Amino acid sequence: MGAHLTRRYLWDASVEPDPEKIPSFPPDLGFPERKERVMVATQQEMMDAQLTLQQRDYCAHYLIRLLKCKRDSFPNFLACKHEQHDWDYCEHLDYVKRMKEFERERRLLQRKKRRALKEARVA
Amino acid sequence: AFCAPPAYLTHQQKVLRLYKRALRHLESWCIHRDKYRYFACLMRARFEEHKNEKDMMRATQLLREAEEEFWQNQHPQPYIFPDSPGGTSFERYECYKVPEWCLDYWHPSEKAMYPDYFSKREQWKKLRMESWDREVKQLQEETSPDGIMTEALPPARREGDLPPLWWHIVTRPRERPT
Amino acid sequence: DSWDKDVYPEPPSRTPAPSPQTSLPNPITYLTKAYDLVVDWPVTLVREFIERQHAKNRTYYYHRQYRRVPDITECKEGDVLCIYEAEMQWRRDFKVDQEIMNIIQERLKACQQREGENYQQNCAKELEQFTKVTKAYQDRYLDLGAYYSARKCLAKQKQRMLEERKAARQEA
Amino acid sequence: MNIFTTSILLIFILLLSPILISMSNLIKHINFPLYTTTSIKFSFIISLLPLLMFFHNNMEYMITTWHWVTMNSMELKMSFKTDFFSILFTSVALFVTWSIMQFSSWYMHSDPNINRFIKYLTLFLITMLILTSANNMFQLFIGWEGVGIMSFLLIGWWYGRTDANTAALQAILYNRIGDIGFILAMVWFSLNMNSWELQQIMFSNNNDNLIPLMGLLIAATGKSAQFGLHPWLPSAMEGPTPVSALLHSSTMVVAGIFLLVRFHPLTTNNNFILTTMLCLGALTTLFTAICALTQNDIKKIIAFSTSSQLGLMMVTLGMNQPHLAFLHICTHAFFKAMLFMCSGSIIHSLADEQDIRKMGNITKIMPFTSSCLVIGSLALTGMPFLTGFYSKDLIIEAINTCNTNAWALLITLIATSMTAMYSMRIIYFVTMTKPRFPPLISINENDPDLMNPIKRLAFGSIFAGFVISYNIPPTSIPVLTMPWFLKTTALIISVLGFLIALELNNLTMKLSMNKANPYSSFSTLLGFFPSIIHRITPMKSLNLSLKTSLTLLDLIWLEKTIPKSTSTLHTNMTTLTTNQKGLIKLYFMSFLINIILIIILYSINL
Amino acid sequence: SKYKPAPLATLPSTLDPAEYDVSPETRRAQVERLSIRARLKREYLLQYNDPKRVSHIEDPALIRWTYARSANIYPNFRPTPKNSLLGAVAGFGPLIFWYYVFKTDRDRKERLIQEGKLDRKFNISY
Amino acid sequence: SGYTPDEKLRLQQLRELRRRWLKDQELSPREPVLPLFAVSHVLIPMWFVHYYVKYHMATKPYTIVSSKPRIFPGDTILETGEVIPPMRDFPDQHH
Amino acid sequence: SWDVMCKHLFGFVAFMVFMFWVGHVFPSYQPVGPKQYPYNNLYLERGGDPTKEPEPVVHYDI
Ligand SMILES: CCCCCCCCCCCCCCCCCC(=O)OC[C@H](COP(=O)(O)OCCN)OC(=O)CCCCCCCCCCCCCCCCC
Ligand SMILES: CCCCCCCCCCCCCCCCCC(=O)OC[C@H](COP(=O)(O)OCCN)OC(=O)CCCCCCCCCCCCCCCCC
Repeated sequence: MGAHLTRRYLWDASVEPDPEKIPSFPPDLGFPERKERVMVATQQEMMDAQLTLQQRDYCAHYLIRLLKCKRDSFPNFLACKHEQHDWDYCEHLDYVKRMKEFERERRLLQRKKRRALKEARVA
Repeated sequence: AFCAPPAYLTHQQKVLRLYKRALRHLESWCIHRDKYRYFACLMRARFEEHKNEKDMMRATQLLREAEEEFWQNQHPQPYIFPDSPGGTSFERYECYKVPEWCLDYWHPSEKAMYPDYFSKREQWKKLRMESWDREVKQLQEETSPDGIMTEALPPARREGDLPPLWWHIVTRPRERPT
Repeated sequence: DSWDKDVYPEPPSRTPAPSPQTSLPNPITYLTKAYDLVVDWPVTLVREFIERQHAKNRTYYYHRQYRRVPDITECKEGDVLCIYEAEMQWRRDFKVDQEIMNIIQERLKACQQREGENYQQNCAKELEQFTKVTKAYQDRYLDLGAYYSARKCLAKQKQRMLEERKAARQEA
Repeated sequence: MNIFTTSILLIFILLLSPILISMSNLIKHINFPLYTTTSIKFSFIISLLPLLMFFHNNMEYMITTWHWVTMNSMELKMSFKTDFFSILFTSVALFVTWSIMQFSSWYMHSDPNINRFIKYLTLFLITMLILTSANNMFQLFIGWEGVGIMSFLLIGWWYGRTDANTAALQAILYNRIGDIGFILAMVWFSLNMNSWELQQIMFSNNNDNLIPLMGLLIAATGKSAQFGLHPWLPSAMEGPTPVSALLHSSTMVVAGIFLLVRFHPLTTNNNFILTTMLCLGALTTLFTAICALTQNDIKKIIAFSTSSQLGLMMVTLGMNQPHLAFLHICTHAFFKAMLFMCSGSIIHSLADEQDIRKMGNITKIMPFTSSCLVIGSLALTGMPFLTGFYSKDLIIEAINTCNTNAWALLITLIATSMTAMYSMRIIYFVTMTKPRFPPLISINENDPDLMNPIKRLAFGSIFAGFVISYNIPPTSIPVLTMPWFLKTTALIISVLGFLIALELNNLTMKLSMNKANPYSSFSTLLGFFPSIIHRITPMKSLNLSLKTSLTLLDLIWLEKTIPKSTSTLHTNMTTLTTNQKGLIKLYFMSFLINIILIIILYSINL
Repeated sequence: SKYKPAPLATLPSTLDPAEYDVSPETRRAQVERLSIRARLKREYLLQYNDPKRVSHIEDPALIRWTYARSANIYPNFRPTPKNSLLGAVAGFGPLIFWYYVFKTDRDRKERLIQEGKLDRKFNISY
Repeated sequence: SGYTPDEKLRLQQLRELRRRWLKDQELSPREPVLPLFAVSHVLIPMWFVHYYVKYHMATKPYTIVSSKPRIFPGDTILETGEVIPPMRDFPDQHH
Repeated sequence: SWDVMCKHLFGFVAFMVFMFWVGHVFPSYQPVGPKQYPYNNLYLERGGDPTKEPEPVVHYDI
């Protein structure tokens, strides 16, 4: 639930993004040589830690840590707490990214609407 | 369940049997007690007035509009007692009410124990066969002149005779077999 | 004689070593130490005593080997004798070619329990074979009725050997 | 680690042990209720040993105990899986069972057949666990049908009562409609990919898998009382209250949710079915919850809540979040089991009054159950830091954060407020009100057999969410980042749900007539699905057999055509050929005709 | 809203005009019918409550029911319309419906198999 | 209404008989004339199971299969002796 | 009354089914872009063909 929906459903959706196609514009657009994401873990490390495919995120690396401290420290299930904060953070710091990307695509779409009209000089 | 159904219903029993359904369907709406006891002495008022209407036609016109007022102002889940037809325990314990003519096929070993029980049971069975004749004859000698016939059965009317067709109102499987 | 490590393979085992990082005492290690004494030792003792009772009068059982008779492909028409011997030789291989497919049904099942969350990948040595074996079983034994006979596999094949000869000729 | 395998096989052997003791003459001599209660107790401890193993190391085991038939290509074998779903559930189920059998001994005391009742309860547990740990689906079917039949035997414990018999036939009919779905899925997996073993079915990920999973969804809707055929679980309450707690409350209903989690590797591939159950789970959640608001039967309200919570469980499976759905199944079992047996205590202590209308002020008369009831009520309403809270709000915020039907998202949240409302309805009417029960009072809950189990589950209801959430393997990668109103939505809606309901309960006490809204009766008679779809279908399905298929096409049309007609054709033919004058002239002439025709037959064919 | 009896959810006893009738003729039946029942009741109640009886009380009203329902049907059959039209739509209607349901499917399947599209993968059984 | 004076006697009398029937139903004294173990069913069943699981199942092929054990970075493999390489260093310390 | 029942029940059913449709038309989705999986959307691990490399799908920071 939220206003974002109201923008798209109520009013007009022209400038509202379509969730199905979030990186709708050129990936490089707006960034000279933007750096791609980086993964600490290894395609194998994960495969050896039997991480569920879904859980193989860019935070897979802090997960493996948690899982390590959960097998070790077995009888004590309440002590791998720092490890969970870390994983979560990594992920919060990923959700935010996925939010920054969405906002960037929003704004860029607006650029198009602004520019079209601007570029749509009368004559 | 005990007494027999009358053929037609009077005006009264129809009115006085609404006073029950009504008040009892007012205690589903008034879940509390003080609210109920209040909202109900107000009900009687409704029945209390229009008590002395002598104009039958009218009376049967207040009754027929009462039972429609009621049908549309009834509670879907009335508070029906636990052990009454439509209830929650209705006929629950019937799986344990065996019909007592079954202790007659028991193996002489089984009936060997429980000895005095069958000593008294054989007395009662002597009572039953000892009167079937005087009973059926009574039932017949007292067949009122052919005409209206209701399911009411006669009392004894003589010493030693056992009030008739009694073997199954007495000797009824006990309610809670448990 | 429990199983041929090669017909029912089984991968070597790799186990992470114990690395406790807690003062508390593991509730599993203690129990096992008991199971091993009150459940295993008692049983272990009995079992051995079984096998020595066996080894005294050790007996043997062989595996009938069936000589190969002539197949329907070569068998006179109407000669009920030869064809009878040759429909059996096939109905026999209809089963030997079926427990093979039972093993691939099984070998796989294990390879997806032993490699969970990786089954998508690690276990593709067998699923490639489950099609290399299923595409074949489908090509000799499938359309046939419940009256499966060697004459009909002979025809199911030979209806298609036209196709591997009409299609080929067609490609020209 | 044989300790693991042996343990999984052993629980079944230990639980089967009460069953054959009753087959032999030995049970008359020992006490069956006490003996059965102890062995489930030992089974729970035996179940704990694998549970620690899994947690220590997170490893599974497929155990193929016995081969049943080679059947050529499709070999059939008896296999128990020990995946996280199976052993976690096995432990939770036996704890609930250990609680109920002790409750059963107190509840059915004075029943002349206590031993048979305990016997069927464990047989139910054996089928339920087989349903839980079943590798090939043929065994899953043995469990699916098996709990259905014993539910039929146990809902209608008191066979004499026709109401119990009607409910039992209801339950079998709804389950069998579900069985058609499982058979369809079984047959599709018996063709296409070929084996009923889960370990191979999961290789059908990149196939169509819609014909089959739609079948399992149909099976789940019948077993889990989704909006389609939702009524038998309310009807199932005609069973003894302990039966209602262990099977109507936990093991039997969650079976539908459990089946889909088993097959969710396939479910993730098909987007179409995921929203289908998200949608129907959502409709059942509110539909059942709204019905619960006006129901005046204590057991009925709890049962509707059983359906509403599973509706939420269906929703999480629909949003493709299988692990958390399983987490709610375990937490759901502890508190719902408590509330039922809590009402078991109230109903038995009172003169078998099963109506909230005549039951009041149990809080002062019976603090022990009232304390247990509110602990359970708050867990049901997801009170913070209680077992419901650890799993339930994860599901709520999951909804608030995923891409979903707007109608589904709104109904699920108000469904959560209603759960608080009906929860409020129970404690206000049952506990906090002036007493309205019959005047003689004879209440005793001191019996150890009442308290102990209620006490033991209460400890589980208080601490289980804490223990299960930390111990389970990290899964699902939850989204903890939310605008604060969505992060706290579950908490607030639950709070005002009670707040609004408390306003309502308070309103009634006044001397002013409110009665109820026009849609209130619609709510009280279960949405009218029972009044209409139970009188038309059974009427137009039986009328057609007797009147049309049996008497019209059978009997007359299929007897007048083939058997009777041939009777008549001849009868008539003999009547003409044998009605002869007997006079010689006539007969002889006929000889004349014959000579003539034969003369010709030769002539023309010369 | 007036209750509206349907073939189901019938008009209750109350709310039923007939119930509210005292026309002496009606009361006449209502008291004549009890007699039939009372009579039948006092013919069940001193034959079931009879000592010295082992034979099976018969309940001939149930024997008149079964005979009426499985052995008095064809002796009261007269082939009309609304009976033979409806006696052919029931026997051949669906039986012809499913034939074009199964033929069309079986034919679709066969074509696809012939042309080479049906996957028939991992299907090693039938 | 009120009971008919001849029905308050057929209920008068038949109730009197029901009271005697229920008295007769009462059983006389003597009426019924009749003419740690925990380890037992936890240990005895266990030995058998183990006998079965360690000498049939274990012996037969693919009867008890287990997900691979989990191996994380930096933890040693007992059977082979290898030490799983430590992973690439986590650069961030942001909490 | 029976009619009242049949109409009401089915009305509810329809309104619901419909509203669910209004829903699918206008869904609820947070302001979050798409999740990003490493490698080539786990091409090989999703069981992709080892030999044939996939068109690299790259995900950049911010
Ligand atoms: C034959 C043609 C038809 C004839 C019909 C009438 C025949 C009557 C006269 C002959 C009777 C005996 C012959 C038929 C029975 C044969 C019994 C038998 O064959 O036992 C074999 C069984 C070992 O099984 P086996 O298949 O060798 O091992 C599996 C290998 N993969 O050995 C055993 O396991 C014996 C076990 C005895 C006790 C078994 C009890 C198991 C109960 C399991 C089911 C429980 C639930 C059942 C639900 C039913 C619901 C209706
Ligand atoms: C009771 C539960 C009912 C559950 C129903 C579940 C239905 C699932 C969908 C089935 C119908 C769509 C199947 C789609 C498959 C892929 C598309 C296709 O090509 O269909 C296969 C084939 C051809 O169908 P179609 O494309 O419609 O071509 C007709 C040309 N004249 O299909 C055909 O062979 C032609 C016929 C297709 C439609 C058949 C409809 C069957 C209706 C069953 C009624 C069941 C109740 C009957 C009465 C019971 C009580 C007495």
